[PDB]
Amino acid sequence: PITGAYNALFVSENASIVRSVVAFGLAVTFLASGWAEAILS
Amino acid sequence: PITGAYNALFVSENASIVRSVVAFGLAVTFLASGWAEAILS
Amino acid sequence: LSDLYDAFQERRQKLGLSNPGLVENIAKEVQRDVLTTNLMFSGLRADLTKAFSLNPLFQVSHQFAMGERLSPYTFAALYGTSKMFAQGNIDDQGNLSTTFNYRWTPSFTTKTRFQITPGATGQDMAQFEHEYSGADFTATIKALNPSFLEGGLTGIFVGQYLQSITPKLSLGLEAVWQRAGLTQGPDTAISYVGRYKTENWIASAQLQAQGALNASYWQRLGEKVQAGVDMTLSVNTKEGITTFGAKYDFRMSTFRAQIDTKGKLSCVLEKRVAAPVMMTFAADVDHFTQQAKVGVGISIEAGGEELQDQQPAPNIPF
Amino acid sequence: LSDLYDAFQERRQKLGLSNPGLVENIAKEVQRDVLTTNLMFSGLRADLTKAFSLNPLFQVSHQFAMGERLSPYTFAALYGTSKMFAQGNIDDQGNLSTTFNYRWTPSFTTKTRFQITPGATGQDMAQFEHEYSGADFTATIKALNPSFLEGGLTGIFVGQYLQSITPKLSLGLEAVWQRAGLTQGPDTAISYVGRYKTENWIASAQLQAQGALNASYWQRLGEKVQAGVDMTLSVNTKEGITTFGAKYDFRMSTFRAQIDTKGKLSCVLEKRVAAPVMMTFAADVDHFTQQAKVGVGISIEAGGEELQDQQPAPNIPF
Amino acid sequence: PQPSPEELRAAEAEAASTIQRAIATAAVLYLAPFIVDAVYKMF
Amino acid sequence: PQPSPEELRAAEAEAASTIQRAIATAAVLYLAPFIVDAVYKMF
Amino acid sequence: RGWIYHKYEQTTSAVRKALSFAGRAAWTVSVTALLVGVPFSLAYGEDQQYAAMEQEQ
Amino acid sequence: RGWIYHKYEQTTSAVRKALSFAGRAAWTVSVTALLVGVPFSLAYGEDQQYAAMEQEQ
Amino acid sequence: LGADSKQERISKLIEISRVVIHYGYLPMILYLGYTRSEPKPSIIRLLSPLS
Amino acid sequence: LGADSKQERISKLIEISRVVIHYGYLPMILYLGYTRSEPKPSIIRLLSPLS
Ligand SMILES: C[C@@H]1CC[C@@]2(OC1)O[C@H]1C[C@H]3[C@@H]4CC=C5C[C@@H](OCCC(CO)CO)CC[C@]5(C)[C@H]4CC[C@]3(C)[C@H]1[C@@H]2C
Ligand SMILES: C[C@@H]1CC[C@@]2(OC1)O[C@H]1C[C@H]3[C@@H]4CC=C5C[C@@H](OCCC(CO)CO)CC[C@]5(C)[C@H]4CC[C@]3(C)[C@H]1[C@@H]2C
Ligand SMILES: C[C@@H]1CC[C@@]2(OC1)O[C@H]1C[C@H]3[C@@H]4CC=C5C[C@@H](OCCC(CO)CO)CC[C@]5(C)[C@H]4CC[C@]3(C)[C@H]1[C@@H]2C
Ligand SMILES: C[C@@H]1CC[C@@]2(OC1)O[C@H]1C[C@H]3[C@@H]4CC=C5C[C@@H](OCCC(CO)CO)CC[C@]5(C)[C@H]4CC[C@]3(C)[C@H]1[C@@H]2C
Ligand SMILES: C[C@@H]1CC[C@@]2(OC1)O[C@H]1C[C@H]3[C@@H]4CC=C5C[C@@H](OCCC(CO)CO)CC[C@]5(C)[C@H]4CC[C@]3(C)[C@H]1[C@@H]2C
Ligand SMILES: C[C@@H]1CC[C@@]2(OC1)O[C@H]1C[C@H]3[C@@H]4CC=C5C[C@@H](OCCC(CO)CO)CC[C@]5(C)[C@H]4CC[C@]3(C)[C@H]1[C@@H]2C
Ligand SMILES: C[C@@H]1CC[C@@]2(OC1)O[C@H]1C[C@H]3[C@@H]4CC=C5C[C@@H](OCCC(CO)CO)CC[C@]5(C)[C@H]4CC[C@]3(C)[C@H]1[C@@H]2C
Repeated sequence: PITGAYNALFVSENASIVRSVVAFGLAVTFLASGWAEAILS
Repeated sequence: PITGAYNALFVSENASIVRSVVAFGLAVTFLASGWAEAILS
Repeated sequence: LSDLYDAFQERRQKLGLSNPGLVENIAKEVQRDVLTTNLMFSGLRADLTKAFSLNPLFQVSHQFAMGERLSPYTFAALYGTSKMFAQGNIDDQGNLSTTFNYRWTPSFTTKTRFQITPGATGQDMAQFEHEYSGADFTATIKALNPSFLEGGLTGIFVGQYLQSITPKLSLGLEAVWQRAGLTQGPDTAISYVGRYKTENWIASAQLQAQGALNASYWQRLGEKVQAGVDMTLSVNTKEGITTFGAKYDFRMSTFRAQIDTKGKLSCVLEKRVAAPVMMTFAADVDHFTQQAKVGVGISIEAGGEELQDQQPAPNIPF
Repeated sequence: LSDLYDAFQERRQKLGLSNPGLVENIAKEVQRDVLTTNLMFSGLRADLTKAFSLNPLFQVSHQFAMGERLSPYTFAALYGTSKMFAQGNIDDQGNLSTTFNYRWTPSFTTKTRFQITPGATGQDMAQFEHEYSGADFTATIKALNPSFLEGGLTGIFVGQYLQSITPKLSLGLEAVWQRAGLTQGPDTAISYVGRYKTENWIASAQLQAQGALNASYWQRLGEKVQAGVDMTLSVNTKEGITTFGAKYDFRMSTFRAQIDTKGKLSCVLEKRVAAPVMMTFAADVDHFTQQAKVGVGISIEAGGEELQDQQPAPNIPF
Repeated sequence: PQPSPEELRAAEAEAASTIQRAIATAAVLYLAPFIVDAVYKMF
Repeated sequence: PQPSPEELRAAEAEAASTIQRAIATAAVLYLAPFIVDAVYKMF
Repeated sequence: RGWIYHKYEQTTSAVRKALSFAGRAAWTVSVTALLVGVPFSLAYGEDQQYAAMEQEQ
Repeated sequence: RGWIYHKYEQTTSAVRKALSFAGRAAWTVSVTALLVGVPFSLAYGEDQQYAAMEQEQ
Repeated sequence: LGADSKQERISKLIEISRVVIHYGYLPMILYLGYTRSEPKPSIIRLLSPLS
Repeated sequence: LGADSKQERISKLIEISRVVIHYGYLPMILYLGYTRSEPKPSIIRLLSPLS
């Protein structure tokens, strides 16, 4: 199970894409949820 | 006359030495004469 | 006939649309205001600017620089007016970049740019841009190195369109046509763009038909703080990079910091050390190689209070 | 017999001589206080220092750096006492530099230094120094990598002597003996030094018997300004370089600038941006190549007011 | 290698069609706000 | 090439003499302030 | 005997790699806090002084 | 004719070298005044503010 | 296009225009500024960096 | 020198000493500080950068 999440994230032809897409999803939810404002502002 | 001062200062085997010795003589007289203090202080 | 146009134009305006701006500005808030990409540099830089008038705008600028791909010296002068803007700058090596924008109509403006390298070296580019700004859309066509001397059209032609769909949503299109060599066949690319803009946040996406996708999100985190995210996917191998950054506006300084998936950390601090003097510190750090690039720059503005009586010419076509 | 020694020692002291200090400090005022040579660096640097006590002196330091020939990380710790000073620092690559100074007598002190590189890489140096400071002279002998296992002495032996001739004039001598390989013959060099020191100015010269000559002049230009000149002649081709520089002492900052005959301009600005934080900006400009190297560094001192009650241990043998 | 004369016709035709469908796309976008507004009227 | 056994003796002898004249120089310097003071007494 | 030496080899290699990663992680965290926290703290600190001169009015 | 062209060649080459030197000299002078005058003016200017707070006592 | 000779002509026009832009464009901007700015600066001040 | 064997011995002593200095010198300085500094800091504070 977790091996299918790790391999596709660090040792696959498309692994570079997945990291950037995941970082985008986390960064937007960080900002839009208000957690960024409560910490950075 | 001046050719003997220019050649020995820029186009001779020892030309590098003469420039440094001249710069030292000018810099020390600049400081010791009080002209440096009247300008830099 | 006007009978249809009258009902069409009236119904058009009833929806409260507004001009969505240029396609190239669809991500300005993230890529230019928040991210450091356009401010990063290395080495030493000093800009000396003298302003001679504000209306018409006329100023002279001297840049001294010593750094990576920074020309030792660059002279620049610009003249601006409510209907026109002329700007020119030349390097110590004779590289001349020029700009000439003129407003034929308050809605139609022509932008011409020339890059003239030394005669033997390089290649010279001529760019003619025609921008039309309507009540709710913008249309643009760029012709770069157009040529018809070989008996057929040649060069790069870019068509741009951005349309307001709702007061917040704008959708757009980009089309390119290329035929540098008549012997070679034309090559054409189409890119789709769109943007959703609200008061506190802006979302944008650019999708190249070839596979690349660039999405950005900007959000204001209070009065003095704003942050943004920029994702770029390239599939021409597959490569993707996401940059997250924030910008802080203080009373005398602006601090920008960003981190990206490739482990590069960079920050830019601009601080008003004096009324005419602005200091800039830029630092880029690559965590995989542990290498840092430091840039220190200064900007000075001679004109000061002498010309404050004048106020800047309105809507100069920069 | 003491009969001669008593008259000799009494007559010796009647001339009002004083200790001239170490031979290596004969040009400290120019080469270390005024010139930037020892402060120049490039890239980013940050030093984090925690002081745990002042008597005995004990502090821990962490340096982070990203730049030309700057090790990414360096841990350091030092312990000092009126009779001893132990200091050690290790790079992220395992390069260990150590110092251990001990005062056998208030006039006699032993300095031992070790540089231990990774085992396969580099070479390890062991330096044993013995300094004697008399009423009017200093004698020093350094043995670097001494070896007798091949059946004969080997290594580098440096003898140093500096003698006060008058209350202002000091003259000295330096002698070197080298025999790295027993098969190779010993090589020996002798260098003569001297210094004339007054209240407002200091003149120094070092003359290698091989032909090199280094002269320096330092002068105080008022309470806050001091300047100096450093001339180096090498005749091993013939090469000579003269460096002129000045140092300004402000209440919160120190500015150093120097120019030299090779067209290199450099300046170092150290500014106390906060009570524990000191900023350093260093910039080197080569006018013949128009290339600049920028260094930005920070120093932070955690201990602050907690330990001010203690006062530093006297005459720690740094 | 260089393209043959009949390969250029194929390339020029495909390029022209893409530019025609680009202008067709702009025509739909220009009319698009009238359609989206109609959807909101139904809701 | 490597030095012969008699070339090492020559090198070792010259090196020893230089170190002996270095110590001789320090001896003169150590006594030097007594001489310079004597000169000032004459003036 | 050799079984312990193999475990010693497995542990020695793995721990050296563990410390190398752990050490590298501490450096990147430290360098980031310095490069971001230093300019921010100076700019933010100065802003507070200007805010003080406004509150005193 | 050719005598004027030779003088034109001698002048064109020499003037181009003259401007190159003159331009290079202005740059080195300007860069030096900037690199030295900017940090000095900021440090010296700050020192004057501290001096002001002392004179006000 | 009609005459190949003409194609060289047009080619010469671009090289003529290229030189005029390279040498005359910045003087043109400076001329526009100096003669139309309000007020009119001094000829030396016109290119002075900070005086 | 008397026995070549002894020369290897001395050689082994230097390599023994070299390792002890490489690993033990910095812990020695830290031990001297922690146990003799006045006052005595905390074990974590002993290597803390700025706390
Ligand atoms: C397709 C790819 C998968 C990842 C992703 O697109 C790309 O999918 C999107 C789903 C989004 C979330 C949906 C709903 C909300 C609720 C909203 O409202 C809460 C109220 C707030 C006060 O304003 C706090 O109370 C907060 C934000 C959040 C969590 C979105 C965050 C961004 C997310 C994760 C987007 C992310 C970029
Ligand atoms: C051998 C090489 C040739 C160059 C040089 O050595 C190397 O030769 C030395 C000669 C020195 C000068 C001799 C006499 C004085 C008078 C003194 O007193 C004035 C009073 C003052 C108030 O204090 C002003 O009124 C000022 C200094 C000056 C000019 C010397 C300057 C340095 C000089 C130039 C030295 C220089 C370095
Ligand atoms: C060409 C491609 C088409 C997609 C795209 O360009 C590329 O074009 C935009 C369409 C946008 C969405 C449209 C509408 C809404 C409703 C809004 O509602 C919040 C509350 C609100 C009431 O609805 C307040 O009253 C939440 C966000 C969302 C889903 C947008 C997200 C960003 C999107 C996906 C943008 C995306 C970049
Ligand atoms: C091994 C080499 C020997 C030379 C040297 O080291 C190298 O050793 C020093 C000897 C110094 C000179 C000795 C004495 C004086 C008299 C003094 O008088 C001012 C007024 C005064 C009354 O005399 C006040 O009362 C002026 C300067 C001068 C000439 C010295 C200049 C610097 C010299 C040359 C130094 C030089 C570096
Ligand atoms: C061997 C190497 C060659 C370079 C050098 O030695 C080393 O040669 C020396 C010459 C020295 C100067 C000689 C005399 C004076 C006059 C004095 O002023 C007091 C006034 C007094 C006489 O004027 C009557 O009142 C100030 C000092 C100064 C300028 C000396 C400075 C140091 C100098 C430049 C030394 C320089 C470092
Ligand atoms: C964990 C690692 C080490 C520590 C660190 O993270 C990484 O933690 C951060 C805390 C920062 C300090 C917080 C507050 C200020 C006050 C400001 O203003 C004072 C004005 C003065 C006027 O006299 C008194 O009012 C000056 C700077 C200073 C001391 C910061 C310096 C940098 C520090 C040490 C940062 C450093 C990067
Ligand atoms: C010829 C070339 C261009 C110009 C130049 O030489 C080369 O000439 C120098 C003059 C310098 C300025 C002199 C005085 C100050 C005041 C100081 O303090 C103000 C504090 C503020 C608080 O609000 C008002 O009190 C700030 C800096 C500034 C403006 C200097 C900037 C750099 C300048 C422009 C230097 C520059 C390098």
